[PDB]
Amino acid sequence: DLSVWGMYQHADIVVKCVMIGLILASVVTWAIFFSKSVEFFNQKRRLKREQQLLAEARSLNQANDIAADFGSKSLSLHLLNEAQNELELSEGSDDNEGIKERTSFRLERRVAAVGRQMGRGNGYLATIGAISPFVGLFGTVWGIMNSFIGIAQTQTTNLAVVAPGIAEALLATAIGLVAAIPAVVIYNVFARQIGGFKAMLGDVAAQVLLLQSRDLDLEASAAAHP
Amino acid sequence: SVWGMYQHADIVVKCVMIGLILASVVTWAIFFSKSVEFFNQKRRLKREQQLLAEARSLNQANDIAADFGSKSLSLHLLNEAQNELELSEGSDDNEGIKERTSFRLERRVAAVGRQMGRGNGYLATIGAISPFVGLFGTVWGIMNSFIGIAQTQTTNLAVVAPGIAEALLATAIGLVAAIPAVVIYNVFARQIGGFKAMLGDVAAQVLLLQSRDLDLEASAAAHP
Amino acid sequence: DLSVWGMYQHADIVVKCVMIGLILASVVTWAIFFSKSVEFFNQKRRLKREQQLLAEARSLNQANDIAADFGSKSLSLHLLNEAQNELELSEGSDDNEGIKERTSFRLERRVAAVGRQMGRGNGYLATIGAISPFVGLFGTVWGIMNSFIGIAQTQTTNLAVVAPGIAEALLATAIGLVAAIPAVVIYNVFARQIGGFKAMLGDVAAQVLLLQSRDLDLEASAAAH
Amino acid sequence: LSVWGMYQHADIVVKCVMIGLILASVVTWAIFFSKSVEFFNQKRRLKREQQLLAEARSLNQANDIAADFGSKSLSLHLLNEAQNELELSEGSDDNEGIKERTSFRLERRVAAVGRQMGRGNGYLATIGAISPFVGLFGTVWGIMNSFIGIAQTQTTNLAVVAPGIAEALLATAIGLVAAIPAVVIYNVFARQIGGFKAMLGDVAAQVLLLQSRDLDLEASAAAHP
Amino acid sequence: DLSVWGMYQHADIVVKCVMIGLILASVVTWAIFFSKSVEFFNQKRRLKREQQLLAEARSLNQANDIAADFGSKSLSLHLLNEAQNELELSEGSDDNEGIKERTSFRLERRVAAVGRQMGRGNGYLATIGAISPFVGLFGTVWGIMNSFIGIAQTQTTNLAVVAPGIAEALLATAIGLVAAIPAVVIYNVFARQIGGFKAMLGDVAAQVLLLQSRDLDLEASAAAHP
Amino acid sequence: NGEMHDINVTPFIDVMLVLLIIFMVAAPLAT
Amino acid sequence: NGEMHDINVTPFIDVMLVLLIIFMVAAPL
Ligand SMILES: CCCCCCCCCCCCCCCCCC(=O)O[C@@H](COC(=O)CCCCCCCCCCCCCCC)COP(=O)(O)OC[C@H](O)CO
Ligand SMILES: CCCCCCCCCCCCCCCCCC(=O)O[C@@H](COC(=O)CCCCCCCCCCCCCCC)COP(=O)(O)OCCN
Ligand SMILES: CCCCCCCCCCCCCCCCCC(=O)O[C@@H](COC(=O)CCCCCCCCCCCCCCC)COP(=O)(O)OCCN
Ligand SMILES: CCCCCCCCCCCCCCCCCC(=O)O[C@@H](COC(=O)CCCCCCCCCCCCCCC)COP(=O)(O)OCCN
Repeated sequence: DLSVWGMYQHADIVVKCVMIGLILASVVTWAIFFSKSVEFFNQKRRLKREQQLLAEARSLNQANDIAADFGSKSLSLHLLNEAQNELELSEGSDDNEGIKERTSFRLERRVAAVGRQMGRGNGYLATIGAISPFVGLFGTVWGIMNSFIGIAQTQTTNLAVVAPGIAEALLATAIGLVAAIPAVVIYNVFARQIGGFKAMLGDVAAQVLLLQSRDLDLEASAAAHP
Repeated sequence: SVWGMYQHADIVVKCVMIGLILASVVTWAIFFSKSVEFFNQKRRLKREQQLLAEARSLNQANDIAADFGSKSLSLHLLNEAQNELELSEGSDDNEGIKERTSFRLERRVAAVGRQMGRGNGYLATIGAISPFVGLFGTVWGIMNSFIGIAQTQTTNLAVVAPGIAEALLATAIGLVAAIPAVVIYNVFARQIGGFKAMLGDVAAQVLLLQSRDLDLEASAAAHP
Repeated sequence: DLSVWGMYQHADIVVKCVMIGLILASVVTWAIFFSKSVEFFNQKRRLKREQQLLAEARSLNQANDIAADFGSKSLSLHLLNEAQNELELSEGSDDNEGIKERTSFRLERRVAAVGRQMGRGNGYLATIGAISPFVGLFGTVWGIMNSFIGIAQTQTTNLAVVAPGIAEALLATAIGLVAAIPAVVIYNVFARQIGGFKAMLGDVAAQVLLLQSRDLDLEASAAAH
Repeated sequence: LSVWGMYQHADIVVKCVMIGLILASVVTWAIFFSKSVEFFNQKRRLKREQQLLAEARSLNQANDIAADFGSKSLSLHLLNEAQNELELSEGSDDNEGIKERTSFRLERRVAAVGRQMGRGNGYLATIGAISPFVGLFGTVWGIMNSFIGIAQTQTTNLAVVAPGIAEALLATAIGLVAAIPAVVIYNVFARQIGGFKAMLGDVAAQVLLLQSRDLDLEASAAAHP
Repeated sequence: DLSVWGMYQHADIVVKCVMIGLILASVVTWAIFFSKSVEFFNQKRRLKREQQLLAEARSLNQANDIAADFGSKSLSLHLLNEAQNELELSEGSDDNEGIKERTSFRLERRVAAVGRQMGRGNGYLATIGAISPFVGLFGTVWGIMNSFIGIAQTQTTNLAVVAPGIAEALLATAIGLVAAIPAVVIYNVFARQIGGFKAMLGDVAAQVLLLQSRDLDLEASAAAHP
Repeated sequence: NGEMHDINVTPFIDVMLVLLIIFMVAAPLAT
Repeated sequence: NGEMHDINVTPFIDVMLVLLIIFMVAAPL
């Protein structure tokens, strides 16, 4: 034979389907990578700028005055709106402990939802990077099984007749490893990025929570004591 | 032919290939059944959640979800909140009411998760023990081959090739039966987790509505 | 060679001892299974009956009157007695929140302890299912190595006196896998059954807790107003 | 020749693999013996202490019971932490604060004792999980040296492959001998540490219940003559 | 053939690049190990002497007068400063429970952030220890496959004309495992050490929380009940 | 539920190479 | 930060599987 560009041609039926299935796996891996990488870089840059602007907040009104201009798909604006909307709905309630508990609960749900939406896509990468070595192994086990069939039937010697069979059988697992290397590299990259992003988001949410709690306490005190 | 060597194997490779083909058939039956059920339940719950996100009180929420059927998980959750609010009548510790309600709702969400994960036991066990039953098939095949090489002392290693063919066929069947089990199991684990979090969000919505109503009503009744 | 018995006899010394060790491991796994399955089955049936009988108790006193005849080894009687013993020890207190904290704490203690005592036994199944292929395979490597060192003599001949001596190492491997498959099947069956049972127990514990909490709050509010 | 003569004429890298794995085995067995004696003694003391404190009924009575449990008594460090907090918070009239701080310290210290018990388990886990790959490195070196051998000459007999096969068998045989007991022992010790941490948590829970009950009762009696 | 080092330059392009990639991965692993190991040792030592010094503080003011000289990068001084910062930002409140809730929230955020700032290169270590055996096996399979393609194109039924190719292949595999195993043991070592140090930080933060709670409750019980 | 759900590679690699060593020492027998 | 892959998985049975085809017909020829 000559190379993979010629060996894939006359390989087999089931070995050829294994090779095509693994090529499709690799293509979907690189598509996932490109899309998620550009979106992650965009979102993380935006949120890091917004947190650096919010770090100079001393009250929830001042934080809304800062973040009045953060576009419309800014996670920071969504969290500040959860806090403000809870304060709006509970207008008429005199249980500031209740207000704080409700807002903590809403922000917990919202940060979890953003985490899951960011992570959506990594199941493909995990399962590909985990099982493509085994699909390659099945391709080579079938190739070698057919090699032994060919040796048994019309009995022959001189491995110069079986060499193309073993070449075809190994090519399957070579494509397997080629398709399961970038899946694991990309999966680890994105696990680290998602972790860092969920942590930064939790920091912004905790900032909102501290601002609201501190404001409620100081208001109740300065209104009841004097 | 691949089908002509299934009978060639003597006993304990044939009764390993039958076992693994049955395991694969059961795997795919489980997959089709559970996947249709998950799609249906997730569609219904998503419709009901985005239908309830426009409710401002538990009264309006029971008005909305008054007709969600009977297998409606959102209806189960709303009725557990209202059942607690009804059993605790004559009480005055609204924090106690909220505590018990959240307790029951969390128990209920976990119960629905566990009731959905029913069969993933088979998927896990098969995905773990199928490569080993295949490999035991192949080791037994090669052992039987080397035993047959000694009775007739056929010193040529060109005629015992079908024995190794059968051994490797048992291993390939082991992998065919073992890989879809692991893939499908991971998919179902992940899909159950996602649906469980969406259900937790509907539960959280019920909890927020109940707490808000309780505090608003108590404050209004205390300060006329 | 021979089929099975002469195969074991020809297993020289270390292959023979490893095959014996693995047969005894398989026997102990099947003993664990056949002796834990009836215990699990009886306990789960009993607890499911008790829980269904108690789901119609609207106050802790009615729950006690119902579960008064459940025997001495009834888990639901143990839980209801945790609740009642706490309500008896705190006699003279006036902190319903404190009583609820203490009772919930004791009840989670009891439920975790019952879970541990149910699971007691799965360690042996996990260990065997996780090391049995390796013991069979060490027997295999030693058998092949000893056959190799036995033919390490000149042996300028082609009569295949290696076939019997090399078709017993593989036998130790096959016995290793026969001892490793049912260990994992049974470990998974028992892990699922223990999870299910512990969830049922948690259901009964939560029912006890809610009953006690309602009665505390209702008593307090009725006495205050 | 025998297995010793097999080891004597193996490659340098294969001898270093085998030395590393035998020393890993020796450290596994030293760990097993030391940790086994310490677990037996610790769990014996603790079980006796808990079975003594099962009849406490009050924090003062528990202190007078445990006044002489030596000084290594974990069930004495916990009692003295509860008492130390109840004494550092003298003059404070908030009892929920005292209960909260005591519970915080006791969870802290139970976690500390658990982390001290699980000391060496990291090493056992590392060996038991890695050693098959050091064995596989030895095997691959053996096969590669067999092939360099059959390339040096032009023939392929048993004599030119014997060294590579000796290496491939011996290296992975010691791999298995060093990775089977690491897994067995790591599992028995993880199970025993889980059991001991549970026993320690149960004594901690006793201390918490006694303290909290006593605080509530004394406050009720002080507020209602 | 010749030797190990006399048989890594005569391999094909794919196998040579595989072996060079694995050697660079092993070098990166060892540099990471040495740097982070001296860092962890230093940090653990400084924190231990700080915790010893503080374990004899009865008031938050006394703890802050002990830690008035721990330096600038002192994690303990950061935690005491966060406690004092919440307590002086909420000046005017009367919700001691609010102050303690905000303080505990902030200190646990800070502890977790230090943990994640310590686990920095472990992504490199895990990726290397997970993909290096695969790069070794891609090398060996490409080597054996090229060898058989050559044997079939040359029509030489011997084995001495094919053994060196298999030698170099299996060499690439052994180097794959050499680059994999140390990375994995060091990743486990660093995960354990990071868990231990995070428990030590948790204990210092718990000390701060207890000092603050006692201070607040004693101040209240003295000023409200003379 | 701590049930075993993923394939293991370690018992599956050490056995399929010992299955090579048997074929590496018994194949030169027929020479 | 994430559920990373730190596993060291090596399904290269395919190699020793091809090594054995070699030695099957290598000596008897
Ligand atoms: C040349 C090679 C020799 C071949 C031999 C191969 C052996 C095959 C594999 C056998 C491994 C079985 C060992 C498994 C160890 C795990 C057991 C375990 O987890 O038990 C711990 C915890 O797990 C449990 O709670 C339940 C385990 C009980 C089951 C033990 C049965 C042992 C019988 C095993 C059969 C093997 C037969 C070997 C014959 C060679 C012990 O806790 P403890 O509280 O009971 O401590 C008591 C203390 O020692 C008192 O002194
Ligand atoms: C040896 C033969 C083995 C072949 C392996 C084929 C496996 C067949 C199983 C096919 C199951 C299809 C999964 C159902 C997908 C629908 C669920 C969904 O929408 O998303 C899932 C994600 O989709 C998957 O998980 C697909 C699994 C990957 C399948 C491809 C891997 C197989 C390896 C290459 C196969 C080519 C070999 C074929 C030649 C014999 C789960 O969500 P998530 O948690 O993972 O992430 C959030 C996404 N919203
Ligand atoms: C070629 C020879 C082969 C030798 C065979 C070796 C087999 C595997 C080697 C196993 C080594 C086990 C490493 C020890 C892990 C224990 C971790 C530990 O105890 O942490 C302490 C110290 O840990 C270390 O510094 C040990 C780190 C050494 C890493 C070794 C890296 C190279 C090992 C790979 C050799 C395998 C090579 C295979 C391929 C050639 C720090 O704790 P502390 O009490 O002092 O304070 C904080 C609480 N933890
Ligand atoms: C280049 C490729 C080949 C690499 C070969 C690597 C060979 C590695 C050999 C094995 C190393 C074994 C390390 C021995 C010390 C392990 C000590 C231990 O087990 O733990 C204690 C370690 O105590 C210490 O203080 C360790 C401090 C670090 C020691 C590092 C030693 C130097 C290792 C450098 C190897 C560099 C090799 C390559 C050089 C180019 C802590 O015990 P504990 O009870 O407090 O906690 C146990 C649970 N974690």
